[PDB]
Amino acid sequence: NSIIDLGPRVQSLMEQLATTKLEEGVKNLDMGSVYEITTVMVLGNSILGFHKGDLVKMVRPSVSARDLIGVGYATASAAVVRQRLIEHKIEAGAELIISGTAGGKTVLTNHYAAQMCAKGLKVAVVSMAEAERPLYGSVLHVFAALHLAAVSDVDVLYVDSLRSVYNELGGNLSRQVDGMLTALDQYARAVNMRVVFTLNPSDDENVDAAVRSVFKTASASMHTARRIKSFAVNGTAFTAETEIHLRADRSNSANRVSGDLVSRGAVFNQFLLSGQSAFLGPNIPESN
Amino acid sequence: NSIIDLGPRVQSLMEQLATTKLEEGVKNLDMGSVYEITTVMVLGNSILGFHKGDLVKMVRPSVSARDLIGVGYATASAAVVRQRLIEHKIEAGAELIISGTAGGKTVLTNHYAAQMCAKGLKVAVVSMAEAERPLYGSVLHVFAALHLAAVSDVDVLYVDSLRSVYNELGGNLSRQVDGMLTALDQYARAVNMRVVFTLNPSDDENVDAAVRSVFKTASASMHTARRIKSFAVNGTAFTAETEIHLRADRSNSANRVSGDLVSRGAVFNQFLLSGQSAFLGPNIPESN
Amino acid sequence: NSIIDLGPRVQSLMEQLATTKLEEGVKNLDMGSVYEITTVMVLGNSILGFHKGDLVKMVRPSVSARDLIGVGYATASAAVVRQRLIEHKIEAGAELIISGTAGGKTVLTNHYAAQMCAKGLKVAVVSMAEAERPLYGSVLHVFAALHLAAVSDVDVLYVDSLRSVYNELGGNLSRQVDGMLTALDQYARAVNMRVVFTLNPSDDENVDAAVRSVFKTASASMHTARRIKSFAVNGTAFTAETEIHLRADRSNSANRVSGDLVSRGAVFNQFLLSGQSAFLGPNIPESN
Amino acid sequence: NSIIDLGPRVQSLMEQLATTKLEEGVKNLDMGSVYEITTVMVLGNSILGFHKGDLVKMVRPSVSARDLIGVGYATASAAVVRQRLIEHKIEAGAELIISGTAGGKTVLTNHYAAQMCAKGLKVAVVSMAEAERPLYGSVLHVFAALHLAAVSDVDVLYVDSLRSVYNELGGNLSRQVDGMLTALDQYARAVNMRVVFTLNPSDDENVDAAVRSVFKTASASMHTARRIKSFAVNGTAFTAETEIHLRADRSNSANRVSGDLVSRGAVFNQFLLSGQSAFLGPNIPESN
Amino acid sequence: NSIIDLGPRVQSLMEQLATTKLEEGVKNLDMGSVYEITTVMVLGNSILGFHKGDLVKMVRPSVSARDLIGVGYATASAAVVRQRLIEHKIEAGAELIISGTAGGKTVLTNHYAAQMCAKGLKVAVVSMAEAERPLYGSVLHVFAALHLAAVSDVDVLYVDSLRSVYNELGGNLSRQVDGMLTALDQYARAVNMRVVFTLNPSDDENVDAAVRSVFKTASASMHTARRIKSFAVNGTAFTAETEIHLRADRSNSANRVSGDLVSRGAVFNQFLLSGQSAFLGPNIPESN
Amino acid sequence: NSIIDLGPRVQSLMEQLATTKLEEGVKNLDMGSVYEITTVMVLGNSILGFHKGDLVKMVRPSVSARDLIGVGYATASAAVVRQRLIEHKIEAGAELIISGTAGGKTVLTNHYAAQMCAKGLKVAVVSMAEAERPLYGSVLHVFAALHLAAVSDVDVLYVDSLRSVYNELGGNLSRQVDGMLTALDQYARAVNMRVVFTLNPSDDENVDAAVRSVFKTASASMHTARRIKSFAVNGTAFTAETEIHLRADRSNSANRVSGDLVSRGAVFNQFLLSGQSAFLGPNIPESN
Repeated sequence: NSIIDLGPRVQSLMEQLATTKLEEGVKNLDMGSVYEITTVMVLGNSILGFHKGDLVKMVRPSVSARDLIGVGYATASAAVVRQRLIEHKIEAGAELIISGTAGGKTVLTNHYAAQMCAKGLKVAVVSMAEAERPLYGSVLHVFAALHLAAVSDVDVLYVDSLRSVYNELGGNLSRQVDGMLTALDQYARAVNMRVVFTLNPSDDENVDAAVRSVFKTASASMHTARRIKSFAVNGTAFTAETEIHLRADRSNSANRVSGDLVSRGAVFNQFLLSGQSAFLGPNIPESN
Repeated sequence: NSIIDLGPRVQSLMEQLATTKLEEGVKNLDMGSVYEITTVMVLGNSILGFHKGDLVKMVRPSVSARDLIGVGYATASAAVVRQRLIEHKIEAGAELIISGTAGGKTVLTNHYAAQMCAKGLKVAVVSMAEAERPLYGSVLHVFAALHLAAVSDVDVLYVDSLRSVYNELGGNLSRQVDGMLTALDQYARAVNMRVVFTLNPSDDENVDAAVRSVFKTASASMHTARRIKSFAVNGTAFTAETEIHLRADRSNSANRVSGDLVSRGAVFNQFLLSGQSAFLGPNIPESN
Repeated sequence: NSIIDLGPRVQSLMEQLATTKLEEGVKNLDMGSVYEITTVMVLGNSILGFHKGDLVKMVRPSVSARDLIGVGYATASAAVVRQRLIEHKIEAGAELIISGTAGGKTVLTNHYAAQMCAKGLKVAVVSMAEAERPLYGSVLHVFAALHLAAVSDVDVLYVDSLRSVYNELGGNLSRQVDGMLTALDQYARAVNMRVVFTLNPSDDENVDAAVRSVFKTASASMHTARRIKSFAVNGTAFTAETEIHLRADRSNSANRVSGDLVSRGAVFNQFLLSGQSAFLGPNIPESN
Repeated sequence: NSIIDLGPRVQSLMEQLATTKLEEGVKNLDMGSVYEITTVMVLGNSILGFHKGDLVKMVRPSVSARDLIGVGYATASAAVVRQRLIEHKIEAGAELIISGTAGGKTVLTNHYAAQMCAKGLKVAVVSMAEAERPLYGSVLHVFAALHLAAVSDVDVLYVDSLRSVYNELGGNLSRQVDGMLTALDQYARAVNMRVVFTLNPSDDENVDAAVRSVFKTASASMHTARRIKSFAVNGTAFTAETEIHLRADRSNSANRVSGDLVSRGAVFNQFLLSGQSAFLGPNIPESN
Repeated sequence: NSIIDLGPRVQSLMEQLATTKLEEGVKNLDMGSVYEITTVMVLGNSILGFHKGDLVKMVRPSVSARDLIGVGYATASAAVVRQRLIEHKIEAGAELIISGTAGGKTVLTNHYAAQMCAKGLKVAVVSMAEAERPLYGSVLHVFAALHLAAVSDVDVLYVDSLRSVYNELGGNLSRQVDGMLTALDQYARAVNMRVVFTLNPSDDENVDAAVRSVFKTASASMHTARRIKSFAVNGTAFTAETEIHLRADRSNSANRVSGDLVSRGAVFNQFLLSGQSAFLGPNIPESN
Repeated sequence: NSIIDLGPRVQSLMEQLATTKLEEGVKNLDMGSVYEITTVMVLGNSILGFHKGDLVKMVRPSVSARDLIGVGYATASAAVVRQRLIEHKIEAGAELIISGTAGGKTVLTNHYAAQMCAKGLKVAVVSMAEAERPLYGSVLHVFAALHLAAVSDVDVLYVDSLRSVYNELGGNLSRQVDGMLTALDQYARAVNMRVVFTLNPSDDENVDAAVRSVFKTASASMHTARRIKSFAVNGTAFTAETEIHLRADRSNSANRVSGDLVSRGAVFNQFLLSGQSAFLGPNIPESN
């Protein structure tokens, strides 16, 4: 039992979405058949629906997706059960590991992932919107990874990081940030998955002021809000002081955490050779 | 007799509006046949009309809906009578429960709803634009809920909250806020319903300064304006000092309030499998 | 002899303009046959012409209506005579009743209207852009009301208020405000009607500074400029100190005013049931 | 011999431009046959050409009119001679009568016009962008008046005022103002006409600071720049201290000026009754 | 031997570009056959190519011209030789005569032009973006003049001024200014011409601060950068202190300069009479 | 063995991309057959794919390229080996030579290139976004040069400079800068090439503050980050103090560096003569 990296699976899915008319849909996919989940997300004014491993199709409704459905949700029939989450008494929902100038956001994610993997849980980690990682970390990349994990036999998913999503919703210039964090927790509950998100507002002017106000938001919207107060590396080993919030505890708690340093094109080429290249027409490409 | 939650009914209606050409209309609906009401709202420059349980259709007039009709209204023939509102001497119109840093906006809404339900009134509550709630809380979601309650046997409707509507009209950067609050009260009178709205400008920079100026606006535009001055939780029990305005009293009144803590996908999947996906054409999707 | 309320007549006209292609025009109307007046207004870059009770049609000229015609005017053939205005020696033109923090804008309008009605004049009052009033108060709603009164046997028209028109032209962030106030006075003279407009820049940051600069503008552009300096309610009775300007008096005059408190869907449903719904095509809906 | 008012002639020409496809052109006009002049102006990215009394046609070039031709010019073949300007030794070119808080811009224009009319010159005056005047005063209205006077037997033209043109080019928030003032002087020379323009930046925040910088600009770009320093009315009579610049005098001169107070729909209706109403198509209406 | 003025030749070329579909091209031109040069410039996202006297055609590539080609260049086959530039040892490249509050930009240009004309060089001068001059001075007007001189027997070209080009690239609110100045020098070298440009940031808020930073930019990008430090007129005669930079001299040098005051529609009418007027279609007119 | 300049090869490729419909693609190219690499980049919402010497084709996906793929990557099958990089123990990846007010960015690039060329490596240098250089330096020009070097027998590529790319992503007004620097390093690793980038934020207001924050970013995202602290020229010879970062060294190191001063249209004309000119249609030209 080891941690599965969804990054390449998300990358190759983005390669397939770039080569076809999404209104017609991308059929004969193999995203996962373990759970019968349907992810519905907003891409600007368009809706992009991920059918449970069958298909991914886009719709352009007469009215904006922002008014109609907001951010995005997950629907499942008949049901979704994560037997191992019950076994290990791990509640479904979203967690936010947030750090400022102290850093150690990625280190702690790797620590908690390997720890969860050791306990017998099926752990998945997606790398995005950070240095040395190929995924740009867009809202589409988060929902693609979320769906890929949801429909598959994944119990705990680690999304590192939401840096691009935060910037995309103009978090560096917030209602939109709240709606996103609520939707991500709502999603994790509906899919009955434990999703652990990470964020460092390093693109923001006042990094630490953004950390406290985002942590206060995360505390209300998400199941767990974890703030890295301090972080120090000692060769292989690390140690970090953490502030943790669990809804609905009106009391916050300090939580020390230490351990060892745990470390983590065929589709497009095929298109280029065959002219199958205007599949948008009069509608401008949408972006969330 | 218990409180009915309109949230899922609004959610499934949004699912049907996202899957069809609204110019043609969404027919064979079952919104309600108790009252013969027609809701007419603005979505950008478009008009979205809710026929009384028959149908929901959109029009794209030659001139903007903003100039033509402004926000939105309700028309009814022949008449609308809420016998229980006369019985319990409850005047039709809109109420605004507004709070700042003190909070307790949701708690008081739940308190007043259960209290109204106990008196024998048909109470409906719609959850939106807040943490742990699926509805994003758009203007469309407010008018959808308003119509669903209007055409049904609902005497008192609780809309918690207008946080997204407030942000949508740029209340965080107001004439547009005034027009909305007036239209909502005008609607509640035309439909002969008691609609109780809630707001907390928590996305605003100066929260308490926004509370006083919105409360002053609400006092003129709506039947009742309720400002939560203070709020404290004592285990199960709560207590709050409230400032209340009733038009046209040139005198405001303090009003103490205490009690116990009262607590509150098939359509889209069917579309994804069948290519029925450009139903907008040359006109850009509208948003209010 | 009593005051006629044009509000519902304007509302039902807006209902007819929302349901048809205005390029083709709205025929078989009954706006009024007393005077042969034609109202020509600008809606963005489009021109909306009101024929004298026959018809209302829109044109989309090759060049902007803003360059071509500016705001709006009235043309009449052969002539327009208001016999009662001569009888009571009331000059045709526009008047602006403006107030700040003192208020009493609506009270004085009701006072002057009932007073004019008592003298034997045919008085019409249109309610817009204010609390408890259905009309949103757009530029289209002002010109609709102006034309409806113009073609009918109306001698004095009271437009309360221009709050939305002021905001529409960005008066809260002015050349556009000047052009509007001049056009409204020019209109009232061309139609040979006494139109009394009201304004309170309550949406403006510095309300009283806006009052003095708008009153100075009104003094030059309009026949009468009335500034409510003070206002106090004494049960039924009211009293207000007023500053009045008449062009071209280089001297202003104080004017005390006291008295008693005087108080003031079938078309759309028919459309919804019959698919007659894209009547704009490639041209975006215009807004002034 | 009296002063001719071009205002109504400009108004009725705007009525004809609003009712036809300008790409096809407005033929069988009678603007004037005295001189063989062609006015070429910019309306956004479009070019609107006035043939010498024959015709007015619009072109939509592949590239913007702003890059291609800038503001506007006049071309004439074979030649244009104003015999009376030689007789009375009046140089062709543009003059700018500018005033601030002192006012008396209109009074002096009326004084100089009647004075020029007395000397035997053919004087024309166009009223625009000011109170009690129907013309909105757009760039199109200036060039329409300029052409109508140019092709006719007019020696001196008074354009009161350029207030709207100044606001249109964003003079109240300048290169665009310079280009306009240079083009207007260049035009008057090419047409061999004496055009006297007037301006009061009363819509500007700091009125007097705008007066000095616009007067400094006018001094370089135009033949004569006249700044009204002071102005006072004494019943019928007036007196004003004036600063005058003539290029290329490196010395300015004071110039006292006193005297008496000198004072100054069928086409559209025909269209409304006959559906001749989309004549723009895919190109958005242009505005300068 | 005298100085040739390209202004009218540029003006009549702009008249031909405004009357045809540039995608088809403007054929049978007589721009010059002395040198086989092709000017390629950017007009927004479009590319406007000037073939060497044959033709001027525009292309609308799938991707923006800004990404593809940046500003503009010149290509020549087989070769371009200016025998007189070798004779008089004048290096090919661009020169920038820049002045602030001191002025004398035009005077020095006229002085250096007549001086170059006296030495036996073929001198051309184009007048633009300044008072008493018909050309508006756009980027298109600069490249039109550059090409007309390039293909003709011109050794030294004087472009007075780049005031409009500077404003066009938002120099008054810079990377875009740098790219333009580099492209103009690159052009002059490729065409083997001596082009002398002039600029006065008189539309800028802080004129002299803009002079020093533009002179520092010009020093790196162009062959010669000439800053007019002081300037004084003494009747006919003038004198000016100048700072001069030649790349790559670390050291700047002062350079005194004195002397005498040297002083400097058929196509469109033909179109108006013949309907040949939509030649753009769905693509919006481009502007640089 | 000498340094190859890719500038003209990039220039002639841009000439071919400007003359055809990129949706159809540009076939029969000879970019390089040494390595089987495919470059995939984003141009606004469009994707521009460079097949390994065969072809360059553009796609316009239903959803934005920014959400789908972010910046750009390289895919290669079966494999890419740079035997000389192993021989000389030079790791594949991106390097950033950054300087502020000290300069000497170009001098050091020329020094390191000639040094690498002496060691036996195949060195390529592309000149862009700087004075005396024809390439404007856009994102397209960087990826064009990157691909041309990648598919060819190039071991070390010097891109001088990223000044335009930095401005293009709004670095002078950052998440977008981070994503670009990460993608460029990711690219260099995937292609197994040593790419050395250069930057001087000379268009930025505070040049040196931008240098420290970009160097801190480069330190995390790229293999090597080189900051020029000081630089002085002594005739032929130069000397510079440098701060160098190698990931993942938590210690920075000073590094002195001295040496001698080392110094560095047919396709378009063919198009102009033959009308092959609307190849975009309804989709607006994209720009990154």
